Amino acid sequence: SINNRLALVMKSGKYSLGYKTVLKTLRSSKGKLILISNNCPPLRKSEIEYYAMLAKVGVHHFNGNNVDLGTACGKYFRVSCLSIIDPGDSDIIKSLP
RNA sequence: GUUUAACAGCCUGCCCACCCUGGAAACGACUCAGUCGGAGGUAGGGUCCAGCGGCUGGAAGAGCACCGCACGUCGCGUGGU
Ligand SMILES: [K+]
Ligand SMILES: [Mg+2]
Repeated sequence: SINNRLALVMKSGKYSLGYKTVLKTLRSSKGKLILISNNCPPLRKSEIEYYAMLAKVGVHHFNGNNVDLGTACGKYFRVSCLSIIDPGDSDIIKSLP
């Protein structure tokens, strides 16, 4: 399940939550996978997709809104998008492709 | 009774709004009340907006108060604080 893998990444991996940090990781090429929620504004989603295409980074469309993504990440706030800098014990980067 | 107009310049910069750095749970900030924050808070530094705000020019030469000299019939006279 995507949620279980995300929880495993949260408890054992490196990540950044938020649009600005996601763009920073994409610019720095440190991010390896970008997750975008349905709630994400269309323009922001398009910009993130363009950045990921430029950086050759996979993009996954989370099956939920920002509230659901934040809940899956274990946080009490909304998460519009997140970047997986390093999956510790998970294999999302390997399973998704 | 012990005053300072329009207008010109400089300064200031309410409550908001906005920008840059950064990335937050042991959640924090915060109002009389609320509310705000990974759609980026707290924090640090800035931009802008109001003013019937400040200083200067206008403008002390004016106005007001007080104290005097003089013509003493007609100087709307003359001086000081
Ligand atoms: K006027
Ligand atoms: Mg005088």
